[PDB]
Amino acid sequence: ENFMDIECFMVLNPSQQLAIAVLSLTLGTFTVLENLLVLCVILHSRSLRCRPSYHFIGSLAVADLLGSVIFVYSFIDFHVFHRKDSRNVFLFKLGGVTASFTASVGSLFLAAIDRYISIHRPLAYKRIVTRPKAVVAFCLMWTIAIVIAVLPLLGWNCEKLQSVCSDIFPHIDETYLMFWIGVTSVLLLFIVYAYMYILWKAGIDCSFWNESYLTGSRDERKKSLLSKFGMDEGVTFMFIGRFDRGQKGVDVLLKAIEILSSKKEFQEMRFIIIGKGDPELEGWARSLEEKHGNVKVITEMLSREFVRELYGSVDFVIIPSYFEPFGLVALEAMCLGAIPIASAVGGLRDIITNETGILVKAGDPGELANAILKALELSRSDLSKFRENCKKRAMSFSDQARMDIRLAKTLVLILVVLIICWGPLLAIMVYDVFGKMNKLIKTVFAFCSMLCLLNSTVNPIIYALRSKDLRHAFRSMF
Ligand SMILES: C[C@H](NC(=O)C(C)(C)Oc1ccc(C(F)(F)F)cn1)[C@@H](Cc1ccc(Cl)cc1)c1cccc(C#N)c1
Repeated sequence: ENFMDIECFMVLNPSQQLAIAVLSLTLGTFTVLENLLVLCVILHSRSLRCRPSYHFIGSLAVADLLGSVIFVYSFIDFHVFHRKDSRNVFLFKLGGVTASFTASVGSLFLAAIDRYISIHRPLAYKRIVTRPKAVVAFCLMWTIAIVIAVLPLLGWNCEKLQSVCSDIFPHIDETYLMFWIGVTSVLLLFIVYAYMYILWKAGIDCSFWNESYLTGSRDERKKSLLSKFGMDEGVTFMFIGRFDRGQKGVDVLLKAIEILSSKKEFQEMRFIIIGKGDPELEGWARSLEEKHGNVKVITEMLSREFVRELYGSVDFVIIPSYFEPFGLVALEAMCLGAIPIASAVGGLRDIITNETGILVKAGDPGELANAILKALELSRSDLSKFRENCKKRAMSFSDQARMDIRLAKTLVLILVVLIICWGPLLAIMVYDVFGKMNKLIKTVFAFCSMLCLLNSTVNPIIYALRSKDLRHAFRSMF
């Protein structure tokens, strides 16, 4: 019942032991060293240590140290001095490794929130994820992890319970594992949805959402567009988005157009409503079209390059959202000098300032209907400054997001590697508890074990490869 006995898992040559013993210490010590080094680096760096976005690195590196140091201690403690492990020492050793894995998952979860918020709320992030808060998140996350890991030492082992002990690990209760694997498994799933959501929905293409693809005068482009829809020249508001309830507020906008409809000012305005969803709001929106010929609806799926021609041409872009994950429409629109009239939600709060657009109360056709009116009076002066102000700000945001989406991808990589190393092993462990174990499989377990250590090796290296800032902070020493 000794920890890290490869021998209950397979019989070895003296050669293979020799080989393994050498790959083990040399790798183990190596992996201990580089993860120390990672720590000694971020802790000497003012920049790194107490920046929230890089807090997971410090957390992974104690996570990788915890397991690697326990690998190498346990190995020495067994194979060199031949001390043998009591229940509680064994359990403390295993508690060390689970704790490390939990904390790894803990760190990617807390990082994944850090990334969402950094892109969801680019300004407000800096006051939402603050240094003291960041630390308290990590401490809690670590104490939970440590707490879950010590449970077997307080009696949730199979010994103090007398319940079926696992085939795989001595001194431990099988369904305690299931708890521990399940917590971590589901939490992995949410971390993956999370990162995926961020990566499919976040940011824009600054190579494509760019004024420079358009030739001419805005006026000329506007007039040409407007005649393509057989309307005369007139202030042109665009909506593009899902037709739906309580999400992208085309229902709010269709209310606002009926408010204005009677006004004299309305005949001065032009509405281009683009999108699809509810058959009802389409029915409604189509009726407003056949009612007024200064309204124009498009459910026909539209060319992205045309949507850029639109952003390039219309005066205002109307974003009546109840919810806006990453404010893409706004950012694209403004990049091309469309001034945004938008609900004051998510990042729209951070993005639109008083010198770049108009904000309203979500859900309110009256606050919108007036916005539009203020926007039609605003358009009696010149809007060049506004569209210019819009362009840069959006650029700034677009870039910041490109940075923060990069740090996100690093963490996806770190995740993918982490699922890869540990994925097989937990599958096997679940497989072990449930069902029946083999004696081949028992070996590919022991083999897969080492990928736990391997993961701890490669994490420091991709920090190194993937973040200049880590790299530069390390050169600050020598
Ligand atoms: C490599 C360890 N595997 C084993 O102890 C078993 C499963 C007996 O197989 C082996 C396989 C190889 C070795 C050897 F000789 F290379 F060190 C020792 N044991 C594994 C055991 C393990 C325990 C708990 C979890 Cl959740 C995962 C793996 C472990 C031990 C200590 C630190 C880390 C890390 N990072 C990983």
